Amino acid sequence: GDFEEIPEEYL
Amino acid sequence: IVEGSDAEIGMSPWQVMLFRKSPQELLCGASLISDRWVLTAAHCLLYPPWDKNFTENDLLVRIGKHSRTRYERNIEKISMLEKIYIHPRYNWRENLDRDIALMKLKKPVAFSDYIHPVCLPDRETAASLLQAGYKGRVTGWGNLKETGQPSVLQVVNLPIVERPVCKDSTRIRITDNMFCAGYKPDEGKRGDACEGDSGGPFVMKSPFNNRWYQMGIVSWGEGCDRDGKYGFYTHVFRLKKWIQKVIDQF
Amino acid sequence: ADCGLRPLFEKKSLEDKTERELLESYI
Ligand SMILES: COc1cc(C(=O)N2CC[C@@H](O)[C@H](C)C2)cc2oc(NCc3cccc(Cl)c3)nc12
Ligand SMILES: *[C@@H]1O[C@H](CO)[C@@H](O)[C@H](O)[C@H]1NC(C)=O
Repeated sequence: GDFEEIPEEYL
Repeated sequence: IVEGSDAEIGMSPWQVMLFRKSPQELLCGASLISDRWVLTAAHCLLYPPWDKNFTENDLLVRIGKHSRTRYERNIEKISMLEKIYIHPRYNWRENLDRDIALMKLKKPVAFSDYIHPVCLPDRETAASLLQAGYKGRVTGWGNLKETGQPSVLQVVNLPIVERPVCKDSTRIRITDNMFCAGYKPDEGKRGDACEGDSGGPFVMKSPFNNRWYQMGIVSWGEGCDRDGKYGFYTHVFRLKKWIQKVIDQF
Repeated sequence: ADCGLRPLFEKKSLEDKTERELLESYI
């Protein structure tokens, strides 16, 4: 988790 | 970016982060040239020597960002790739000649205070601005030094360097499709791109019409910010026949 | 038609802190 989680709609 | 400083808010509204989905990490920089087209370095997407060969579904484009790691709700916008287009004479084998690629987004991105395209040069802007001593500006979220990482987007202004001096800095063969930039040792200022900045823009502000033009793409250097070495940039204007060609056809 | 004009800078006639360094190198 170095990067904050993107909203799941983008994955 | 080594020896740069924090960007101001909205300073580089064309900056794009190329973001790997899995593992979630920074792949490179890039730039927004219209509401559907993003420009980057070929070797951000394709580079066999390091087993890099990214497909559209591997990546996302993050636009409007300032913070490196945070999800900037209701600032940034994240876009999926429709299609990647790599210059057909991109020379990954030898020297990164023609290190340029385009990405078409699936949907147009809405422009905003934080998101706005950069201009591409025409032949006259190039001839006016791409002169030894004239400075451009390089932005990215790459490393702060060769051998750590920024909280926010970094910026450095660097002079374009005479072609013989670029050549004499390296054993690599330098083509007319590249220019280098950076301070010399006796100039006693510093700064460079570094790992994770590749793909990102070298911009200049035209004093004739007060707009910013992407003259370069961050390509490669031998280490980061070493004395006697310089950063090498893709010459955007020399490859604009290809850019126009791709954008007109697709 | 709007390329390279920043909403927070050129669009409102504000300069960023180092763009003058660029201008000063242009000649
Ligand atoms: C394959 O991609 C890269 C390769 C090499 C490399 O070791 N080279 C030696 C062999 C030669 O064939 C290559 C043309 C260059 C260095 C790279 O540096 C970067 N990006 C980082 C960055 C840092 C300093 C300045 C700027 Cl402009 C860019 N991407 C690099
Ligand atoms: C890169 O991947 C594409 C699609 O998977 C393939 O057609 C292309 O030849 C590959 N090049 C490599 C692995 O060098």
